[PDB]
Amino acid sequence: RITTPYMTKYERARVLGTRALQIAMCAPVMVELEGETDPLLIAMKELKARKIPIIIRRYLPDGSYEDWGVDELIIT
Amino acid sequence: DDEEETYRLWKIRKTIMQLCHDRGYLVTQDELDQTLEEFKAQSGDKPSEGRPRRTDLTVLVAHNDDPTDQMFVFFPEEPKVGIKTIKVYCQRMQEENITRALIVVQQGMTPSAKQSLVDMAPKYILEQFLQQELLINITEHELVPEHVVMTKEEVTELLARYKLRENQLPRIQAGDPVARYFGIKRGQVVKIIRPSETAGRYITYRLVQ
Amino acid sequence: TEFFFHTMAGREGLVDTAVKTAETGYMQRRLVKSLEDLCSQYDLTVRSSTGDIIQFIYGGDGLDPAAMEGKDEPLEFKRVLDNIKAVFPCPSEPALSKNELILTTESIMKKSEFLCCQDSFLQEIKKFIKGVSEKIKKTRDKYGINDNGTTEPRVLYQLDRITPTQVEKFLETCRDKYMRAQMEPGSAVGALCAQSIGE
Amino acid sequence: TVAVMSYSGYDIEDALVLNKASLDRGFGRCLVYKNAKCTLKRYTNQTFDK
Amino acid sequence: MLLFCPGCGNGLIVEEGQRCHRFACNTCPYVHNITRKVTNRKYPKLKEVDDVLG
Amino acid sequence: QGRFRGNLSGKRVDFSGRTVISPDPNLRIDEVAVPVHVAKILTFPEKVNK
Amino acid sequence: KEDLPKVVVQGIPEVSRAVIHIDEQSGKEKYKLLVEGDNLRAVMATHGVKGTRTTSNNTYEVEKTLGIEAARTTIINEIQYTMVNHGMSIDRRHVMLLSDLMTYKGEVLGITRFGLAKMKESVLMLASFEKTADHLFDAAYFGQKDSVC
Amino acid sequence: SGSMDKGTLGSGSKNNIFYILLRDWGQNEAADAMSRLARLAPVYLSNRGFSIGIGDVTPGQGLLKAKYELLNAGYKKCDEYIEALNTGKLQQQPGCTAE
Ligand SMILES: [Zn+2]
Repeated sequence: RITTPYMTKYERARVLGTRALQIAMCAPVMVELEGETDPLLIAMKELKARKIPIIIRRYLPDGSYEDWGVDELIIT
Repeated sequence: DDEEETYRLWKIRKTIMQLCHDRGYLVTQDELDQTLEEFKAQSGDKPSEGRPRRTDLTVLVAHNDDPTDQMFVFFPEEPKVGIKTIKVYCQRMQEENITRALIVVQQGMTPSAKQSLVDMAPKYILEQFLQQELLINITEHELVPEHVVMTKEEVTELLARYKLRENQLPRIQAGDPVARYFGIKRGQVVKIIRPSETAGRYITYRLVQ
Repeated sequence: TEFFFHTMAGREGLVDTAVKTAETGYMQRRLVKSLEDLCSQYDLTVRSSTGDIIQFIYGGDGLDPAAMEGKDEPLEFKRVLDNIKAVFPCPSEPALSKNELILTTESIMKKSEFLCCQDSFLQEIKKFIKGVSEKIKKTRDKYGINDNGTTEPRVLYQLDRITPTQVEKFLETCRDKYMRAQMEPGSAVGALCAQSIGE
Repeated sequence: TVAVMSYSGYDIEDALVLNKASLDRGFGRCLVYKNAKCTLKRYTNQTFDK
Repeated sequence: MLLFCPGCGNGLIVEEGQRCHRFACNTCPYVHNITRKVTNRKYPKLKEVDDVLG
Repeated sequence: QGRFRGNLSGKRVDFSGRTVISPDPNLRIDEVAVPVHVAKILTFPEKVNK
Repeated sequence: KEDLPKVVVQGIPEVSRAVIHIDEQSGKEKYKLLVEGDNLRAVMATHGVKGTRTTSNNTYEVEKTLGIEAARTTIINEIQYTMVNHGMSIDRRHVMLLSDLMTYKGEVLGITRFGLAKMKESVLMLASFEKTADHLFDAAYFGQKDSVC
Repeated sequence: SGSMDKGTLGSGSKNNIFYILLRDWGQNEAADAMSRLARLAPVYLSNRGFSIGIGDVTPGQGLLKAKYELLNAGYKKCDEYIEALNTGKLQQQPGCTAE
């Protein structure tokens, strides 16, 4: 709860890549794509819709951890 | 001579007073703001001024910590201090029951004398200082930021807030000019306040190591 | 002779650039190999690979050099205020006086979303607000503008026209920009510094 | 017949625009000749590459 | 200055004899007693007053 | 050309090409043109999905 | 006669040439001293010199005289001045981070192979940068385990 | 008001229109504006015509006269300085020799 509430570009990229890989590996879609044959485009649509079932686990340098949802974080 | 030597002595005395005030010893405002006129009234000639005895100070006491603690300052007259002078100062401090001492050398310290002073005793803490360095106060320099030795409580608060250890803080050598000016030992922490280009200040911390 | 001297100067420049290429290549290699270990953590502390902290906060404030709008400054308050006034013109709202502007600024800055912001940025905002309010006061004293809003020539209000809606929009935009221009954890700040010093 | 001017913005940085009809009428036609050499040598034994 | 022996031509050094300082060689008994004052000025170039820059 | 500098820090990869560049303002800043010849050679592994 | 004319009678032996620079600001024309020497302590200790506003270009001397923070500030200012002389500007944060990485151990350490080994610890990195075989054999002798951080 | 140039459309420093667009309305708007500029400027430039010739660099009569007068004055002053240095005493600037 102490870190920045904004979702960084690195987190955006990693989440989009992981979701695109999962979709290319026959993962279920939660946005009802309309003729999108590109897993990266599908992942971007899911990110814009705020329906990606991924939780970022931010680790502090000391060892503590904190969970942040994609729908909970702020996007740009 | 007789005009620049007295000025150097006055400036060194004022620098020592400022150093004692920064460290926390008891020093009055009159001694802090001591003018060249008063220094002349005390002694206006080089042969009349006494470097080894007339310039020594024994009233410096840590009023904030404990009035019993006493700190002494020696001003050797010879350019190079010898083992005999070091032993004389050591036995004088033993007789007077004093632990902390400073030695304001005139030109330098021989290697043997330096080693002896380093390995004198854990309880007798003697710090060497060159007059060429003391002629100018390091704290008043524009490049040198403001340093404050933090207490154990402040260090514990910092460590608890940042979830860090002692070895993880930026190191600063004990032989640093500011380190010797403040008389900080191994394990202590100093907070440094750097005035940014704006009206703000950047707070950092350094561990003596 | 003139052509020969020009050719001499040209060859001098060519050899200078040739030496510069290799010299800067070596310098950049060294700088990158030296600074490739630092990175921005989530606790706003730049640390090396071994865990040692190089800075408790990047640059003393923690702003992104790539997102720096002003000359080594986060925002240009004058430009931001002009853009806000031009983007959101409220013709159905009256102007604000010095006292009203200061009051609304103090009431809006004391909200919760402004507590997490740095103190230096809030002080700069207060200074800019005070400056613009003093300018408005001087303009109104010069042109006999009354704060009651009953002056017959309404064009005088167009000299320095400000509304609480525009004030709130300006404050929110400044806060959002200052929050988005901060150092994002995980960036190879050391490598970025090495490249920006090598180029 | 070169004309110094900007045309279609396809000559931004030191680039130039050629004429399709000029290139078709033989302008700039080049020929690249390459050589492919082969050797059929006799070894120590009484045998040869064929 | 640099003096040489008219006999052989080697360099002469200044030494002290039994009566007065004298020039003598290290390779022959030739000597030369000093009668009057002898000087060798060099006139080293003095440091000019470096004026202000700007 | 060592193992640390020549084979670990900088090494050669596949699925890459090298070609001369030419100006074309009709494309966006975030777009780049690729020739058909290099496109038919550089392939991408796509996984068959629904 | 050979070595007498080269004996110092007044001044600091380290100082070689001191000149009087003048700033002609419309408010007032002021004077300052520009010394092409390598001794800041003596220049500050000399009489009539305002030691509180004395700067030097030698980072090692600044460190040994006024401390590690003074060395950091001098490095930052010198880098900024050298970069501005060429008309190109760089954000101060880059030079600040560079100076901090150089002076986070209490001593100004360079970016060369001698100043990088004292800061870093990765045996693999030290071997890949320079002195490959030497560093590898030293690590094999010391039995130092290198992490993957 | 004003005409566009490198100071506003170039990559020199801040105050660029594309920079303001990027910092105000995101990256897509700036990219679209840059694409529109790159697609519009060439068409207008080609329809208007922009060429350079020898007449665009040839000098004028007044220019040649001024150049001749300036060269004469400079050569005269240089000869005067050379004479003052060789025969006589020349004013020596501070911090440097006569040469
Ligand atoms: Zn002889």
